[PDB]
This record gives sequence, structure tokens and C-alpha cells, in this order.
Amino acid sequence: LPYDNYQELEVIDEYLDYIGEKYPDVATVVNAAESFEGRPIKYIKISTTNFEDENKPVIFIDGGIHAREWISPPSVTWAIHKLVEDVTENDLLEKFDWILLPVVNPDGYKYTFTNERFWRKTRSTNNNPLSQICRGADGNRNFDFVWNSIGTSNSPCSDIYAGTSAFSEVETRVVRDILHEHLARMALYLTMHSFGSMILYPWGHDGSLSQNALGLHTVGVAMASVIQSNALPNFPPYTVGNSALVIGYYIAGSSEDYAHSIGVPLSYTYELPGLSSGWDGFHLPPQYIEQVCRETWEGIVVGARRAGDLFR
Ligand SMILES: [Y+2]
Ligand SMILES: [Zn+2]
Repeated sequence: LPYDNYQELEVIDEYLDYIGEKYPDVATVVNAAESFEGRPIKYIKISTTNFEDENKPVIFIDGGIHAREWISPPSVTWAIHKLVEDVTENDLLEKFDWILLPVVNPDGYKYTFTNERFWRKTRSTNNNPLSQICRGADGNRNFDFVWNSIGTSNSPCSDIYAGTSAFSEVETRVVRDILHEHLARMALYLTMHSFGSMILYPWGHDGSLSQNALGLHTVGVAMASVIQSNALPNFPPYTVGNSALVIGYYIAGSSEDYAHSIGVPLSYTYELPGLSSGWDGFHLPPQYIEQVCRETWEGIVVGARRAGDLFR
């Protein structure tokens, strides 16, 4: 178990393989692709009907796009634990099929363990020689959404580098392929990040509302509310709202915006808690990991329920 520590990439990976092997009648692990460096990228597919009954919408949750945000992956694997290992909300398996990608960017995650704790990009290089020095691209700037128009830098060494082109990163292409393959029945998309205790929705490039703003801000407020009553007295309150207006700046190329631009009705970027305003924020004290994973699961429960209502 040990949700008492931030686990290594191999541990997270081995966990999906454990769920896949132990509960094959409800879970299926798929090795999407290979990261830039050769590491397998994996997600797990949970369904009590083998993804066959298309009348059941899909819930897609992912984390680990940003290497340094360590609290992100365990929140995703805790959802996997709650969906397969300790099912206390049976209606969630009845009503939906699920896809969870704990770590979208494995080369960057591992690298925060082996080399630099606060690296955020991927670890790719390209025909351009300067990429030998400046590796990777900001994954949450890589999606084809007004790509590179704002919130980025053309320097391959910037941490907000958008990549050589939209979806130039295989890690980002994996998320894309999931969105499209399940677009028809995807009721909700949650991409987990850190930190700020925030639940953000499109649009991130200009801070304007989308046609589905009412539902977005209603289900968020409802998720943020259940978190709050399950949270620890010392944690800050959740802020719900438009991504750009809450986060304070404009960003082009996010996965949340991209997912919304192609039709996913409810798509949010969850900025999990941090207790220090600086780099320390990306390292919520370990003793809190199981708590943040637990409360965040209560948010996911309310949000998947509300999203199911609004999808029908
Ligand atoms: Y460095
Ligand atoms: Zn992030």
C-alpha cells in the first residue's frame, strides 16, 4: 500500500500490472506506446461490461503530464484502488466505464527521481541539434489547441516550450488517441496536476466561458464542496472557476481545453493541494498523500455522478 510515500515509476507501473492480473474480469492494462526513451506508457481500462455496452459513458482521468507534480499520479492510482480493490460506490462501475493513465510523462517522472526533482517537461530530442541540450517539451502546452499562441516560449530550454509542433510528443499523442477513441461517450475528463487546490475548466487561452460553462462550474463547485468537508483543517479551500481567471495567466495547448474543443462536455484540470507557495508546493508532505488521495476520490465520485446526469 504505502500511500505514505511518493513511489517510483516502476512501482506505479507494477501496480497497474497487479490490478490487471488480479482482476482481469474488470480491469485491462494497455501499454499505449513507448515514451521517447523507451519506457512503456500505460493506462488501465475498468469496466464491468468489457467496454462493450456503449450506453455507459466513459470517465477518463490522467496524471503525470508534469514530472515534478508528484501528488498527481497517486491520486489517479487511488481512484484505481477505489474502482477495483475497495469498491464502496458500486454505482460508478454500473454507470460508467473508466480509463486511468497514472503517468502520461514517464521519462520526466523518473528523471525527477534520478536527476532533478523539479523538471516538468518530457525528455525528447529531435533533428534539431540544440535539443541535445534542451530536452522535452511542456506536455500541457503540446495539444493542438490554439497551439503555441500564448503561455509558451520558442526556446526548447524553456519549461513552457510547446514542442516542435502540436502533438510532437508521443506521450501527448497517447492522451489524444484515448480522447478520440472514446469521444463519443466520454462524460468527463479530469487531468490531475499540482498545486493550488483548484478545479479549472476551459477556456484557458482567453479566459472566456464555453457554451457549457454552467454545467462546468456547477459540477466543479459540487466536487470542490465534497473535498472541503473531507479535507484536513489545515489545508486551503478549493477555488473553482475558469482556468485562466483563477490561475492568473493564459495558456495555449492544454489537454483540458483540447478535450473540450473536440466535444468532451465536462473536462477539468485538477490542481491538487500544496502547503508551501514555492517549489515546496510540488512536494506535499508524504504524511498527507493518503489523505489528499482519499478526499480527491470523494470529488471524483460527485463529479462522475453529476457528469452522468448531464450526459443523458
Ligand atoms: Y537542469
Ligand atoms: Zn501541471
